Amino acid sequence: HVLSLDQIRAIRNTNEYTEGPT
Amino acid sequence: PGTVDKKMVEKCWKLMDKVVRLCQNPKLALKNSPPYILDLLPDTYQHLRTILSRYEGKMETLGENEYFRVFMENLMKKTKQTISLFKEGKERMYEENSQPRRNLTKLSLIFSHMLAELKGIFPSGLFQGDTFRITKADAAEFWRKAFGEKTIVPWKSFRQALHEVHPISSGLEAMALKSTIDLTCNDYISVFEFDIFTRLFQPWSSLLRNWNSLAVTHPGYMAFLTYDEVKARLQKFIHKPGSYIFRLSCTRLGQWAIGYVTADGNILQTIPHNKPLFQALIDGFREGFYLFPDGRNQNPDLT
Ligand SMILES: [Cl-]
Ligand SMILES: [Cl-]
Ligand code: NA
Repeated sequence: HVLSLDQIRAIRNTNEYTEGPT
Repeated sequence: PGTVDKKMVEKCWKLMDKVVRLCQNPKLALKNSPPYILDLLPDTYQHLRTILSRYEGKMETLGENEYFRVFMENLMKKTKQTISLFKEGKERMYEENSQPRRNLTKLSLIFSHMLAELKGIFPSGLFQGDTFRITKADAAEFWRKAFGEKTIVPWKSFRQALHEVHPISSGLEAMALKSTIDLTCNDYISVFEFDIFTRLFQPWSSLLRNWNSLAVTHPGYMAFLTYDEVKARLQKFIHKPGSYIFRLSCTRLGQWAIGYVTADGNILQTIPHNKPLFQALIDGFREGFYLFPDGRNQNPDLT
């Protein structure tokens, strides 16, 4: 089953930003 | 751009619904990493629902707003472009590294920038573009002197106003500047786009020199690249620790993201805090982390 525009609720995964090396 | 009426929004929602349906094809293997079109278009739909609900009985007012007319025209144009991309790309849509798939990634980034802009101008669904607070004081003074309380200006007008304070050296430099600042790819400059650019390339006092050093001539700079594309691009340098590239963060607009290969064989990405990009790159070179921009043996000297 394919979801419609108004059925989807965002997952909102985040990419991994890590601490600076310096 | 035409007046926005309910009927125009309805048409735009139908086009977005077609894109969301195309992008649920399992052959695509779309990752959920920002920018993710299956998050962005539903979020854009919800924010437009919110705006429309706040302007119940004030639709003539909303439909005449200049920013909103430009935004809706561009959203319709970009969604039709995405539908056409699938139609013309056919089976090439399903090959990682095909040109049609790179185009879809770039469109995902544009949809992300468009949503961020819409939320910046219509926070809570009400138009607040005229009251938008520009982050860098010297940049704010420029915008208000040249454009007052305007939210959006055509690129040609922006180019003229900027050149009076910060001369642009050439036609080709102007086109590179447009490519950098016009994140929604609509031939207008919003106060939101202006805020992003002047945060990225601060200080204002040397704005275009900063941009020339960090983007125009720097081999490490990657325009319109996502987190996952940075990781993919650095893979070939996994045995060359110190290789690095950098780009606009997509989820923290106005901030930089630096990707780099460590001596342990990790490909990491970091957003510098409490130091400008110039200093992050200088310190990172001195300390052995940011040595080989896009894997090249020579690194620009930013000191
Ligand atoms: Cl301001
Ligand atoms: Cl500044
Ligand atoms: Na723009």
